[PDB]
Amino acid sequence: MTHRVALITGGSRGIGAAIALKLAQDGFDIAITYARNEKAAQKVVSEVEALGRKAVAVQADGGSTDGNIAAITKTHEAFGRLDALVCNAGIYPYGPIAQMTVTQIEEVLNLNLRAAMVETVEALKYMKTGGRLIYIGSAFGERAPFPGISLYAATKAGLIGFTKGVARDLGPQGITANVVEPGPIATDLNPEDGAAAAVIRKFTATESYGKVNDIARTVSFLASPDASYITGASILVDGGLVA
Amino acid sequence: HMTHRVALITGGSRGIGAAIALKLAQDGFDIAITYARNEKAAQKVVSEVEALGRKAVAVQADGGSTDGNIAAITKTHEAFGRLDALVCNAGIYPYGPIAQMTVTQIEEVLNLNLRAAMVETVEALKYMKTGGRLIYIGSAFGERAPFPGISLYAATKAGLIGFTKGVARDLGPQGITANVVEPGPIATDLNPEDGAAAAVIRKFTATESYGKVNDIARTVSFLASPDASYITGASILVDGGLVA
Amino acid sequence: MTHRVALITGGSRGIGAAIALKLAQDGFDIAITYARNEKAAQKVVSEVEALGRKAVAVQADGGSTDGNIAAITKTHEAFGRLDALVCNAGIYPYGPIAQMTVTQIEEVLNLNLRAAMVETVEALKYMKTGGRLIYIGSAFGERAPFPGISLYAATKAGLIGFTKGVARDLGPQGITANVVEPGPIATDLNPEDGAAAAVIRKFTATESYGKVNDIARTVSFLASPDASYITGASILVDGGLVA
Amino acid sequence: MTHRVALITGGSRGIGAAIALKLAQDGFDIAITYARNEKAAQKVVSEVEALGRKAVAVQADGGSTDGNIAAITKTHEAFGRLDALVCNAGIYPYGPIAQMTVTQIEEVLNLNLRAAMVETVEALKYMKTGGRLIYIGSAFGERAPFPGISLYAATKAGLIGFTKGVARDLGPQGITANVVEPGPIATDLNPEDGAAAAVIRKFTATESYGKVNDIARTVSFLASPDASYITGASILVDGGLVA
Repeated sequence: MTHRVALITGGSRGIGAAIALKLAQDGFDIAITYARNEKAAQKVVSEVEALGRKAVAVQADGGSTDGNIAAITKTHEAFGRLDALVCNAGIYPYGPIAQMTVTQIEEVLNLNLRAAMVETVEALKYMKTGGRLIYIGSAFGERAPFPGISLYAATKAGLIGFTKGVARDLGPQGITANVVEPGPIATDLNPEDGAAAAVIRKFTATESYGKVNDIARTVSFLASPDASYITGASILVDGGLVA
Repeated sequence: HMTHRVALITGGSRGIGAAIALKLAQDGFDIAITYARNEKAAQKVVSEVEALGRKAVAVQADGGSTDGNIAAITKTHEAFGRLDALVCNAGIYPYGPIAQMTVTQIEEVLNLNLRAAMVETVEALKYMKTGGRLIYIGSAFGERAPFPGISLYAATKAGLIGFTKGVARDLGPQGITANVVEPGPIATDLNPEDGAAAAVIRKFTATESYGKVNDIARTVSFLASPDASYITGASILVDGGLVA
Repeated sequence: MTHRVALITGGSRGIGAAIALKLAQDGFDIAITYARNEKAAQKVVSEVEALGRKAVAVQADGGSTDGNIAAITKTHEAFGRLDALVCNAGIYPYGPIAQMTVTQIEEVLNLNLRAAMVETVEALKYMKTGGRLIYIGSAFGERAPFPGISLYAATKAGLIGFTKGVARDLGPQGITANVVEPGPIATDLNPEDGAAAAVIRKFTATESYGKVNDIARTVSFLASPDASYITGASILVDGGLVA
Repeated sequence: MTHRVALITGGSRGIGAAIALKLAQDGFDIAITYARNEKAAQKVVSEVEALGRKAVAVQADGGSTDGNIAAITKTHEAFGRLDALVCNAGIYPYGPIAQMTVTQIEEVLNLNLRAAMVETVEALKYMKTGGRLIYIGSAFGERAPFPGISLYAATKAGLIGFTKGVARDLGPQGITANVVEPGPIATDLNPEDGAAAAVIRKFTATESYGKVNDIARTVSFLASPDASYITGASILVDGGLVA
């Protein structure tokens, strides 16, 4: 228990993986959650270990409350402490509101909002003064500039409200709660080239997609002990999309 | 049959919902209201709408189940043959520090305060046409959480802001508007304006007062008007200055 | 002094004129300010008088503090009371920030923010419980979706902040302060035709410009004695532009 | 011209001074503006020089457009380049809106909003891709929780709008514009003492004043070359006041 411990949900690839590595460099031991691809998770585990930190991968369905609880539980069993929770796992449904099914609605709520709520409750059994709760929201929580993202925008705006309320509750306990709001970020699964990306890019002021490091450095900034006076905050990292 | 616009108000058997139902009826809407259990309160609202010259019906439905959300729309369309406004008013207010919340409270608030609006909206769009109105009852606490104990409620109510923005964007060219009304503390039977707890909440308002159900009903009426066609994606705080 | 009195700045044409007529129908006696164009002001005065209300036109440069003070002073001399102030006068500079001159900066601050502030202070020498302060902001105070409007967006966001602070101050005195935020509204001066308008329109969800009645109705809704619980609020009337 | 150059207005004391030292440590040569108090300014200069950087203090009235222009001009004359502008100078009027004079209104507008606008225009004559514009706003630009701060809230909300519009204009040029929003910060100029301070603390979720380093760290985070995808953003550093 000599190092701070960070749990990153969906930490096996993309933004999550980059956060895990950045926090490991900052001196956190690392737990990540993954739904299915054990090999991608073990790769992240190895890269964290190559930096001299301990890492563990926990299999968990972020869409289930049992999986939300088990992620915290297994992290605490592995390390004996919990210092930062980064709720990064999420999905992006896309389509006109009139075509959305009950299943899509339940899925996006369960993964993008309920998970964060349930994981936060469970984390607070273990977290102490100096703790950090960081939610990965979206710029689309503040602006929905094109059709097809009503469900996503709802869940991501929900995280802003949750963050404000939690920050208010935990202020005197010395735990902070903040939301990072990515714009379009290039990853394997979300490429920056092509006509669909061009449409999204046009709503950014920089006319570009960002990169995973743009988010990881902002999580690192918030997770620092020196960020003790930042709570309730939202940080847009979006190339000016919401401007 | 079908000569008047029809409004469905969820949770319309008492408090804000009931007042919205009466105000819309006076504006010329036939009324459907949902209720979970108190049939007598629902029938009282039905009678008061009828006394104003409109048709009214009360539909029993659990807003916390998706089947109830679908049925509310289905039964309203069966009774009246059209749907012109949906007012998603039903909701619950859990209270307590976040570390004391249970899984069940979390599911219940999400199910009623957010999922219901989403599923009801999808179903309403099977029937709604140009000139339609989607009006969600959010809260001032969706924008400001000035004291501890309201994390879950704030989350769901902020969620409705984001949903409203996205839906407004989707439906703009179809001539259906989507807007959110954000009440501060409103006095009702269940939420009285007197007592030490209310004195604390009241101090966060600029007017140092609770509002009344008419404050919210009027605002719904303003948004539901056909003349409100250029208002969409909007939030209207009716909160005595709480969020200032 | 039998009727409530509303002062509307810039009330001789466009949005201002439509507000003046709508409030006259609601039962307010009317004062309007005009910078130039006495004949347009006198037409508004006649239309208000045709409805049975008293009306006066006051010449005043909204960009000078002496004009800001005189507008209130002359209104109170003509009617003996003041019940609503609608700060509608303003300008819309357009262009890249690096090309803006000191003169354009001063002019927009003077007319779009300083005027509202000075007029509000003067109005509060006469206003009592039941009073109404209504500022005409802009949707661009909340979203600046294209280049060229940095100055305008600054002043119109400034009104939002002013509104919040004033609402807070005046709460216990029974005066409300609220901002109406128009999107693009078709008027004589802002036609609706042309490639520029086509670009703006595409940012709205309705893909249309609004009309003056959309704003007048909203002012009327706020100015009512039944709007006593609405204070600090912003109302977007923008066809979904800010969505 | 081997190092990046940062100009910090009001950089002789409090938040400004802390920002100047932090950016010096990040590797910026430093220009600071001061109105009066040359000895405080010369102290900051000496501390920057002790770190191995070049520093200069420029006397300038931030409330005069000539002073706004001269700050940039003298900075460019000393160093031959400009890489970051931090608009930190400002004032905090306090009192009920009805008691505010025309002189107070002009003053707050001139120092808190016009200065930033004019300095930004002049800076863009020299700044290039990789440039940083960072405005020091306030949490009170988003929330005015008590009476007496209308004017200040207006100017600070104005900066948010200005930041959004500027970010939108400069996005494709590779210059970012962002606003930091301090809550109550204990400073040499704004001590954590008295009944007014006691009232302000109670609105924060942490029930505390912050410290200058809380702001300086955040400016440093935004001024980095790795912050390129952050633009149009506001970062609350306010102990949860706006929650």
